Order: sequence, then C-alpha cells, then structure tokens
Amino acid sequence: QITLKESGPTLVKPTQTLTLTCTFSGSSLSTSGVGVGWIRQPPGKALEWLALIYWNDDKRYSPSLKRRLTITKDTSKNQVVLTMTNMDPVDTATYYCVHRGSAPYYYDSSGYYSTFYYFDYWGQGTLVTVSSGGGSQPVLTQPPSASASLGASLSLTCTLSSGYNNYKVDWYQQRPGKGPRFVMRVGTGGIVGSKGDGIPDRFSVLGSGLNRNLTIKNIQEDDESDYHCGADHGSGSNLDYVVFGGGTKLTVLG
Amino acid sequence: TGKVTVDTVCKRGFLIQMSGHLECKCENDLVLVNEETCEEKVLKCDEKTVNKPCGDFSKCIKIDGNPVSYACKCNLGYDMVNNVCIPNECKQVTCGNGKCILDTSNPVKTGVCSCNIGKVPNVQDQNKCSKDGETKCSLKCLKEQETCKAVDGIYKCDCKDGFIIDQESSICTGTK
Ligand SMILES: *[C@@H]1O[C@H](CO)[C@@H](O)[C@H](O)[C@H]1NC(C)=O
Repeated sequence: QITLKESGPTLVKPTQTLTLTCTFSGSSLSTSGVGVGWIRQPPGKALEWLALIYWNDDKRYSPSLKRRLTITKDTSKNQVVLTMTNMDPVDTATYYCVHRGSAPYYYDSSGYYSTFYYFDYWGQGTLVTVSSGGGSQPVLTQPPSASASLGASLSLTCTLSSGYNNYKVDWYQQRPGKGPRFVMRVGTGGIVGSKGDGIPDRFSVLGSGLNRNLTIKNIQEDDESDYHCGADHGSGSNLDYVVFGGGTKLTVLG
Repeated sequence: TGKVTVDTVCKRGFLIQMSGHLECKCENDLVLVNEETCEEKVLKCDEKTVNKPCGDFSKCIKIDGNPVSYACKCNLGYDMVNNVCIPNECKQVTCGNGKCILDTSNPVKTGVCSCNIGKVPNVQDQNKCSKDGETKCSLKCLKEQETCKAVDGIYKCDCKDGFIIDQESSICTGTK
C-alpha cells in the first residue's frame, strides 16, 4: 500500500490560484513507483487528468489546462504540490492525488515477460469549491447508467474510437462517497496483468475490437458505484496525456 | 535452485564468498540471468530480445502501454542504482569495504552488509564493514590443484601456488 493524503484550501474565490499539496508514504525514489500526479472530478462527471511529476523531476501536464498548471515536488518532505491559476466555478471538483507505479511482472499470452505503468493508488481526495463572485486523441464512450439485481451478472462496456483498436484501457471503481480505485487493465484479449488490491474475484475483463468490457458477477450491494474507464497515451513510463470516459453509474436494485 | 550454497554449480560462472553470503560471478562478458546462471548480454531491448538478459538480474521486458514499448528493467525486488540492479532495501545503504545484501535471517526484506574477507559488520560503525574479523572459507574447491584463495576481498577457487591455468584445457598446471 501507498498512502496519499491531499491537503489544501477547500474554498476558492473566482480568479484565484489553487495550491494543493500531497503527502506520500511508502515510497522514496523508484521503490516500486515512477511518479505522482493529480486527477480531478467535477461532482457526478468524468475524471480529468491534470499533471504528473516523475522521480527524475520530469513533468507532464494536461494539454488543454497546461497554461494554468504547475507541479513541483520536495522529496525531503515527501510532498508534491499542484498549482492551478485562474480558478472558475466549473473547476469545482474533488481533486485526487494519485501514484503512478508499475504492475507486478507477469507473463502474457505469448509468454512475454511484461509489465505496465498505471495509477495504482488513489488518495481519498479533497473537494475544492470555487465560489461565485482536442483533436486526434482516443475517445472513450461509456453508457451513462446501468442497473442490476442482487446476485445477477452484468457487463459494463467502454468503446474506443476509430483507429485505437490496439489501445488498452483501465477500469476504476468509485464506491459512492469514496474515491476511485484501480480495478483492471484490458486490451484486445483478456486481463492485462492482475487486478488491483481489494478487488474481489467477481470481476473480470474481456476486450475485442474496440470494445473493452468489465463484467461483474454475483452482484452484491457494494458494486453500486461509478465505473470509469481510462486510457494512457504514452510509450513506457512516458505519459503524453490521459483520456477518460463519461463514467457509468451502476444501480443495484433490491 | 533457490539460494546459492557451496554445493551450487554456477553455470558459466564460479562461486565467490564474502563475510555474509555466497554468490555466482560470471565469466568474461556474461551477465547473471539468475543467481546461478550466466548468459550473453543483449545490447538493445526489442520485440526479438524480450525475456533475454540485458544485465545482472536485469531482463528486457515488454511494457504494455499505448504504444507498447520495450525496456531493460531490473528483476522484481531490485532497482537500478549506478547502472546496476541492487535490492530496493539497499538503495541508500553504504557498507564501505563490502556490499549490501538482503538479510536471509529476517523474514521482512532488510538490507545488511556483507564484507570483504578480513572484515565483518561493525555495530560501532552503523553496521558497516569496518571491523577486523576472520571469515573461514566455506568453498569446496575440489578441482585439479585448486584451493581457496582471497582475491580482491572475496574468496574464490584458484590455482595453488606454483600452478597456472593451462592455456589449452583451462586446468591448473605446473608453471613451465
Ligand atoms: C460487451 O458487453 C456487451 C453487452 O453485454 C456485448 O454485447 C459485447 O459482445 C461484449 N463485448 C465483449 C468484447 O465481451
């Protein structure tokens, strides 16, 4: 486990700068980790990746919000700091500190020693309220909502746009009132690597063509949550930007 | 075969002993693919060279990103420091006349110092390799005219005094 604790002001007035701080524990300098970043979510809307800072002091920013974002780190204090200028009411969102690490090594279909980098640990996030006063990229399509009975089985779908049939997507489970957590990565075949910590065996993934499905079996009460799919665009540790779907809200009837 | 002992056969390598452990050292240009095995190093990690060794306890690995890529990554539980894979728990361990290794007697992965022959960990010096102490050679050097010898701080099986490595058969033979 890696614990990420967000701290910072929760009420901001329009045009002001927001400065969030994240304190990480369990990692020092590439001890099963490559970076620490920030992802935000307007209430009831899609996740949005903001920034990332690597342990080699490299930085990445959202292409559309780059002019407003600055990220720094003070390793002596185990802190990364995000700075976002010219805040607006639409920037009202829960802001999540995230850790980007590497999946435990696994052997894939062809027997190839493999790994990948993903947002493997999420902070609980902080809700920042702002008072009153993108071409040629993947597009992830998720159905707005779904429903299932207790003990039933269900497949949530996440479809890639044309020309992205080789891209792998990650599924995230956000139980209500709690922050997202990594579930599984899936590409054109089956599960890529292993499922995240705390993910029960009732979850599985299967992809074909542009479709990336997350199946939940023997649906219990705690599966009621938002299920988000994302896709990382970058070769290696590298991360040009991150796309997310609209998210699917699963209601468990009964 | 799990841990390296005095009975281990180092494939294309040979046993060396320090104050606190034994390990296989590779021949000529070879690198350790595991604790017992040495094989040729690959220079570039590619789709063709995946799973192959590219350094001591380091293998070419496929990164399942978008796009897929390839890199030379240290084995699980290790990290690249000074262009060599060392256990994660030894990242900031300075042993001095020795090297940091994982303590086999501690069930939680912990870094400890294994010292050059003649030295042992020093509690008065942050457990560094600055205490004079004997380490009896445990190697079973059973090959022709070979005995245990301390060479550059490690124990190793080498030719007895008066013998040299025959240039044809690589066995110890009388100098002449
Ligand atoms: C995903 O689920 C939908 C709906 O059940 C199904 O029609 C589709 O075939 C599934 N795709 C894959 C790749 O399993």
